[PDB]
Amino acid sequence: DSTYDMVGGLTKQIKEIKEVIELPVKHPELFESLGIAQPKGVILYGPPGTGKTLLARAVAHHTDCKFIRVSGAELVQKYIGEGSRMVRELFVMAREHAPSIIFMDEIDSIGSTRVEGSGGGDSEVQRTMLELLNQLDGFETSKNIKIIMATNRLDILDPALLRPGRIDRKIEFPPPSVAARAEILRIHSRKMNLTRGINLRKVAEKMNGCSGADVKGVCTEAGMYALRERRIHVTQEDFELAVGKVMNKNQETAISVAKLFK
Amino acid sequence: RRYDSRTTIFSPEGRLYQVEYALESISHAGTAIGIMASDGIVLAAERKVTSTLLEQDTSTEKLYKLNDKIAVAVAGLTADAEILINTARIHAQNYLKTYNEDIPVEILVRRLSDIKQGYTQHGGLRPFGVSFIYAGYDDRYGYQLYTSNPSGNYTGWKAISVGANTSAAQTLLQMDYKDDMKVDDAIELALKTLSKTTDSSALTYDRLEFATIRKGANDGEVYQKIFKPQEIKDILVKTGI
Amino acid sequence: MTDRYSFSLTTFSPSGKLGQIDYALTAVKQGVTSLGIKATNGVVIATEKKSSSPLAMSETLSKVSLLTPDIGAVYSGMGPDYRVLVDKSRKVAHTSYKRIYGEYPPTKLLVSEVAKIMQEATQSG
Amino acid sequence: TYADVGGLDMQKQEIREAVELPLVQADLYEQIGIDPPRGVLLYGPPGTGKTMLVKAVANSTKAAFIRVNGSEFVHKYLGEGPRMVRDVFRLARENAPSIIFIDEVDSIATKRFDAQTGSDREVQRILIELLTQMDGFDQSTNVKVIMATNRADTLDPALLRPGRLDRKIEFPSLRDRRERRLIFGTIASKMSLAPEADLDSLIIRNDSLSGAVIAAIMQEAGLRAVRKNRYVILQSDLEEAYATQVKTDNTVDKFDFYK
Amino acid sequence: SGYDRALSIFSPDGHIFQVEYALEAVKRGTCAVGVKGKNCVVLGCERRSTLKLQDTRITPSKVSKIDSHVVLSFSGLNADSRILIEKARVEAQSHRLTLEDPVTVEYLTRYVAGVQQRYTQSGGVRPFGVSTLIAGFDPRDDEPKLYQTEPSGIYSSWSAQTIGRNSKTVREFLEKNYDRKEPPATVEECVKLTVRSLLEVVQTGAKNIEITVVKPDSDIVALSSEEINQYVTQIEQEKQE
Amino acid sequence: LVYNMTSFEQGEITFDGIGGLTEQIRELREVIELPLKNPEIFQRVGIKPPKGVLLYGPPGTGKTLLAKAVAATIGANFIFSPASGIVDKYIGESARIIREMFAYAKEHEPCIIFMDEVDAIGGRRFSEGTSADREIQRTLMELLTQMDGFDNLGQTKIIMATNRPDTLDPALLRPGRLDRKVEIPLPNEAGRLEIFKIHTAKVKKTGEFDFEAAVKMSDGFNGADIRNCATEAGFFAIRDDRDHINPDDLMKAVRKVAEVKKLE
Amino acid sequence: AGYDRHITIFSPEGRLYQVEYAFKATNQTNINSLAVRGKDCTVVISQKKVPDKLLDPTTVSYIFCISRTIGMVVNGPIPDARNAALRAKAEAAEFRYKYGYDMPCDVLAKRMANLSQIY
Amino acid sequence: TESYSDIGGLESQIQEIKESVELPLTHPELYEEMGIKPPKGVILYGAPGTGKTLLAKAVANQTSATFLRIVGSELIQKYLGDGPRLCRQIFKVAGENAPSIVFIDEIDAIGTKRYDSNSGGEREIQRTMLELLNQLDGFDDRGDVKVIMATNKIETLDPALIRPGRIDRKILFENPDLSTKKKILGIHTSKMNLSEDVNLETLVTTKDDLSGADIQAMCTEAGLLALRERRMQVTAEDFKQAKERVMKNKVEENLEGLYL
Ligand SMILES: Nc1ncnc2c1ncn2[C@@H]1O[C@H](COP(=O)(O)OP(=O)(O)OP(=O)(O)O)[C@@H](O)[C@H]1O
Ligand SMILES: Nc1ncnc2c1ncn2[C@@H]1O[C@H](COP(=O)(O)OP(=O)(O)OP(=O)(O)O)[C@@H](O)[C@H]1O
Ligand SMILES: Nc1ncnc2c1ncn2[C@@H]1O[C@H](COP(=O)(O)OP(=O)(O)O)[C@@H](O)[C@H]1O
Ligand SMILES: Nc1ncnc2c1ncn2[C@@H]1O[C@H](COP(=O)(O)OP(=O)(O)O)[C@@H](O)[C@H]1O
Repeated sequence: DSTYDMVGGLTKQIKEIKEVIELPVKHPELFESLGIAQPKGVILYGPPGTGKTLLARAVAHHTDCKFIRVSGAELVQKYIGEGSRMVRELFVMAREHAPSIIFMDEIDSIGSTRVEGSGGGDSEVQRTMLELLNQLDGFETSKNIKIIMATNRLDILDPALLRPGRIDRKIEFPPPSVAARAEILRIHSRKMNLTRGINLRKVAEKMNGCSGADVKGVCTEAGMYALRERRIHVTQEDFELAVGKVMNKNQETAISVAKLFK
Repeated sequence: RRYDSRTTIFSPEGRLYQVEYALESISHAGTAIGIMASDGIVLAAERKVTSTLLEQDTSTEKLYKLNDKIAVAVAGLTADAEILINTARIHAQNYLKTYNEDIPVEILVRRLSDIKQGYTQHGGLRPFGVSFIYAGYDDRYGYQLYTSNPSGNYTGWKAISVGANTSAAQTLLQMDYKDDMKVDDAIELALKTLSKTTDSSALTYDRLEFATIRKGANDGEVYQKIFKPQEIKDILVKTGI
Repeated sequence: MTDRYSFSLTTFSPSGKLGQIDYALTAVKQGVTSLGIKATNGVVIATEKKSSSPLAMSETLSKVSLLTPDIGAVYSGMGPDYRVLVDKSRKVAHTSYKRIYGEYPPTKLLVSEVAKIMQEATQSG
Repeated sequence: TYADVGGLDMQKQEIREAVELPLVQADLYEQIGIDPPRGVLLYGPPGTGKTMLVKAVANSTKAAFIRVNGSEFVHKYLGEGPRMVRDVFRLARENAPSIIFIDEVDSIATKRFDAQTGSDREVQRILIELLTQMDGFDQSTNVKVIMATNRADTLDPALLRPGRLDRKIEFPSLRDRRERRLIFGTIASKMSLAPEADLDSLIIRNDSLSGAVIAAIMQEAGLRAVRKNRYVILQSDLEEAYATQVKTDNTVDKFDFYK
Repeated sequence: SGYDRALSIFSPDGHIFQVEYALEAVKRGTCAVGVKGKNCVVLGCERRSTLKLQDTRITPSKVSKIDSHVVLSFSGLNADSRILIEKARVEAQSHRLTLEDPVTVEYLTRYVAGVQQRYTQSGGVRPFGVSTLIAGFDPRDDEPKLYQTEPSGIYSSWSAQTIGRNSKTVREFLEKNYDRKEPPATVEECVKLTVRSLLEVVQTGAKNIEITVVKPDSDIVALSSEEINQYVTQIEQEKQE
Repeated sequence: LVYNMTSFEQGEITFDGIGGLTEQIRELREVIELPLKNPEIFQRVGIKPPKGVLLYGPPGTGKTLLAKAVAATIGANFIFSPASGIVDKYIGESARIIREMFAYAKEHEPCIIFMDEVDAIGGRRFSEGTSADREIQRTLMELLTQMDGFDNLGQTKIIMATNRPDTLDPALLRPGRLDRKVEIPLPNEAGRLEIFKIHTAKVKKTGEFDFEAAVKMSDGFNGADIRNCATEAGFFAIRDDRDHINPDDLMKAVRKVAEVKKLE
Repeated sequence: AGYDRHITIFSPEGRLYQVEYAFKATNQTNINSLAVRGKDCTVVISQKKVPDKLLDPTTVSYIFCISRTIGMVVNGPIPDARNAALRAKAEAAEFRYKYGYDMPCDVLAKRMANLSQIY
Repeated sequence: TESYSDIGGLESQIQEIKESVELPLTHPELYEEMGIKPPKGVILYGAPGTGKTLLAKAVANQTSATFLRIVGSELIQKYLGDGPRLCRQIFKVAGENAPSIVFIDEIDAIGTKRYDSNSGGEREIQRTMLELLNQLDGFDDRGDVKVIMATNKIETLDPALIRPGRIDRKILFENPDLSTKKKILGIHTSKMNLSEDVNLETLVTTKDDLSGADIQAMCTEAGLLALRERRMQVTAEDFKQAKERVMKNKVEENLEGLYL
């Protein structure tokens, strides 16, 4: 597992997660004294290679609650009318352990917007979890269960999912700023070696906002341009080499001279 | 059954989905900016492409001309844009030879817009997808600045923009504008926006062109100045990109 | 994997583009190569020809054509939509510019006329 | 095998270190301290010689190995595709250290448009069966993937990033003379041919060629002569052969179609 | 179904569709109210305060007179409204030409509807996504009157009426207050009647309104922005609690 | 058995008791029989034996009777896979069937295929319904990889019969395999009595000969014509309970039954 | 899906289909002709098939001597051919009366082909 | 578990279920006095975030009768012939436990047109939609069991069961008007401090195209947003930043501004 020292890149988002998670669990008395509501689960959208899933493995390392996972499309099933059974037999396993976070990495396979010409069992099992979150017995389930889901682009989905009453926050994980991009180098570099007379902010400012995970690719690749030569240690010019390269090909097919317009 | 295959059909929700599908076309186009201020009007531009082996140097694309008074800025399709200006350049002269004086700018756009309405209903024909800017000077209203829309409705603005990502550029203009600017407050303003909401980090002199109207004719009517490259590569370095 | 909007050329998609002009260009590629270079004193144009049957007198056809003594042209694409285009073009050089200005056109006021021969195709369905 | 392959002087190197070197030498990667890579991708047009290179690697890996072409995934009863996909990656980590090969994914690896169907919607979640495995909460350090495709510019960028495909590689075009001279010498030398050996007469031609067409011409030239009640050798009058490898003439849709 | 994608076919209930879909477009537009006193008419508008870049030197104007004893107001969409306004004022000055006599208001109102009848009947055509109304006085008399028009092509004569957003709140309101038992007499109560009528929509913004009234003897008069600002207050002056 | 006959490698129909050709059948003698007979040369050259063939042309030619027949000479298992009868509306399950047979063929030691009406595979894709036509290549493309993967056997031969050649131009699948593509004939007028000599045998008919038969067989040059004329000409000598044919019934038969064989 | 029942629609791969069907609809006669030059002359042959025995063979002909010093041999079905041979027998009045002299063959093909381009 | 005095808004909507369910147990002599028997059936349109399920659970609080718990997808089963038995089970037992109520929700899962498919599994729900019909009106009367079904979209769904005989009134909900946003806001906020800034008749206003459910998110999102400032009680501008947020991505009128 990984931890919060490694998810650097931000604090405003993560400082909003345990605004809903850690407080009701440890300290609902003020929130019962204030006695207003109970804010339930959360969604976090952003482009890929940004740290969505990363925050969700860390949090389990720093939760004290039980943390249930479902990966991509292990609920859609062959026979009929048991996908729902695979759902309602989930939450009942949660309420056994009253503090219970769940997690589902992606929903765009399940929770896509509905139609009639096609889309069968999947548009049904969505139509009962949507019940379980905020129904009669869902009010019972609504006590202590919390939910996290991590899409990529949310316009696809229904509103009913991200409708409040059950999704009270909709977090953005955008691609970072210079200093955010600059630090996570160190978070993927400190293992490396006594890097020799080096700067790393002068190179981040070269590479404008592309993504985060790409930065894990330049650092691992930079050592590899030093690994071939039995040069265990690390260079400067190997960095602005690689980052100047691996995004070139990403800027290779973007060109087009159709130009039926201006 | 959805209501888009022809532009002669209202929707049951009360709207004409084809026309919205034209007003979105300009989003593909290139930026255009105009500012109205004391001494005279200014305009800007940004070419959609800035490659090597094609000269955008002497060949203006975004800034045509309609008369020594009036000049415009253009967006959208190119084949459905020339014929408009090649109509406007006629209607003005056909207002001059009959009335022996110049054009009021309001009549032109009023006559140039209501034909785009003509290509909205009567016939199964395309509406001309174009978003002109109009810049010029008439005596009954002084300086002027209008804007078009391929529906056929116009608006008399102070300083606006169109094209790619204008919605952000307006936010970079709404709050950092002052009516008492002379010229160069609008320039470093204008060129600062395009620097912010571009596609790539070049900002080369070829990528953009400017223009001006000025009442500097001392009791003469008006002058124009469509800047060659040597007048605009020297000013941005003289302004601090 | 396109559908319902390449059927014609008078229906803007929600994305905001016209139907099959984008697809006309797809043949322009699939025609033979071509090129032309601007020098400081002259200009050049060139094409090959993959004459299908070698028995053809390849001299008869001409990729290149005349427009004036001073202007010349070439395509890269479909053939029979060229040999009519030129007669529809040089007919315009006379009636448009020449007989109301005396002498032959420059290039761009001869190219702008070619366009108005083109856009008249993409006007209807 | 390797020696059976011709002109892959560059491409041959990157995978025999992205696959073999780690399991034989990994302590030195971490002797820096970095995580090595997991996935690659091999994109170039067909006949350029990609599907056979892994088969060379199959002979020399001393690991496990799995063959699944992209059409094998789908079935009529939904839900079973992904569990088949889950059955793969669990089998891999079980018989670890192992790797995987796919010979085509363009039937899967696509752009994820806005679907309105069952077909186009069920194919997508198959792809999601990969992403949640290749980088989710449960990952490992023994699996590596060898994707493949005849072309790669459409499959979604969410698959294309580091962590997933740290090292993807190109392939040559069909008009690059150096290796062409290297292939004829390779393939012909594997068997017995004539002394009148006009092979430095064929390379020079402007024509574009693959590694697949070459297997055709040199075989079907070996056909016409062996067909001649002969024993070994191939006569220098294989001029039938090269010109017999002109399929553009055999395409009326490349002859009388657009015009 | 499929009965609603044209103008030349009937549903089995007997009613066409593309027309009353226009009534859904006009519902998406701004208010336009009118009232006649005993000897003076008024007209309103739900003008917008969009943004601080339209030139205050030229406010827009829904209203548009055609001759010195007739006006016109509308709601819906402006492009298709610009046309028939110009086919109207053209037609009136012709009636002065041919007959040496101004226009009876009823004759005018049957010309604008005389085009909204053909622009739906003959296909190859889209209707005018607009409802309008007429207001003014006949020559040589004080007889007040206003007429309404709608894209089906029919002309009525209300005494009070509105078109657009939350009209349903208003057309019931004036029924509760306005009535022929007591017809108003002069301006300051027809306006005090009207300025309060707008309030269902205006949400307390007075940069979002304009107004006009009518004279006999072929005159008019517009109105200021402070000359309502007091009337913003007398109407609120009653609203003490 | 489940699928097909497989001929037990010995059901010995006469590949020469037929009015077909000698050049083509001898063209096929190369690609099949010579290696399975004589591997001492392909070994000596190291070339791998051939990969399949196509036999275009419309019916009447007998483009399936020779196939199982020569297969009977060498003795392999003859089966079918008519692509018209292989397509299934579901997403997969057109490719599964492909995967069964290459496997199940290898369950047997030798086996050879006879695909027919394979244009169902090779379609022009003029509809371009990407929900479908994206799958049409999916099952097709699986053939290309299921057919020549690791299979280094000299037993598993392939045939594809395809009326209407060159209707397929999504892919001609030219390079590599299809080491022949036989220039199929039609039944020439000389071959008529070459054919009528076949079916007329095993009859006591007072001869029933004529040169007025190829003129009758002109434009009815399809093997079913002769099979059926000998059928119905056999039904006319019994039309009066006679004892032996007269050749006029043949001159009557082909003249009066090639009618349907020329109009529809 | 469309794309085939109309002429003026390009496929997304560029090639339209309807003319290609007409390029294929020439040989419904199973006829094959031949032409060959000389030193001052030229000749054209033509295969014939008159199977039924009630056709005066003299009038069946895919030949149409349009005017002096011109000839033409056709494929495709006969009726469309007459509809082309007529236009040839029309222009050769005009080019003579309008420009003075007789049409060369090359123009006559260039002219006629533009007409089938416009369709 | 909830009650009335927890909605406030829905009044034109709520008088019906009263007339269907809460009342006739009390004073059925009203209905018979005319010579009339009340509805057997109710339905609730969608327009989400407007309080559909909330209403149903309310009447459960005070009904003095047996009340049930179903969502549309518990009906369906796997063995291809046991689904439709299950429907007849729940209705006969309700008769055995009469007077009773049911509540089938999100039944767009079940209710669809006769799609005439080719799958093999999608058929076994259509029969399951059908015994219901044959049970509910069918052939024989059933007694005093009432339906309160719900959904989120009906404009092309729920084909034939929506008719009298089975359902009689169709309440519909939408996002509220300005007038209802007044009293509904008092509901949630009637436990907090509201230090002195109230001004609520401008806080909520038209062009705030929001729901009748987001408001409690706004209510609760503010308090902690003030708590983190170490101030438990609340002011106005606490709410202003909230409304700035939750409204942000509901709708955008970029296609508007044309009907000038
Ligand atoms: N800011 C960051 N901090 C730490 N790791 C990062 C950061 N940004 C990217 N990464 C790296 O990127 C990978 C995570 O990718 P990310 O979680 O953004 O995609 P994903 O959400 O898993 O995609 P999906 O969930 O849609 O399959 C990890 O390898 C992680 O180390
Ligand atoms: N008048 C109200 N007072 C308090 N809360 C309300 C009111 N109206 C709506 N709500 C909120 O709306 C939520 C219920 O929404 P709704 O009834 O639409 O759920 P549902 O019946 O499952 O329908 P959906 O599936 O669309 O959410 C409740 O959680 C409640 O907080
Ligand atoms: N360098 C080479 N030497 C010999 N044969 C080659 C070479 N490159 C490619 N080939 C031939 O091309 C075929 C591979 O085609 P390929 O492009 O890999 O298709 P795919 O990638 O879709 O499987 C092989 O069967 C092989 O015979
Ligand atoms: N060359 C031939 N000589 C004799 N009979 C033939 C010949 N060709 C075909 N036939 C007859 O036609 C039948 C075969 O039909 P065929 O044309 O092979 O159908 P398909 O073409 O669909 O395989 C055989 O039963 C045979 O009687």
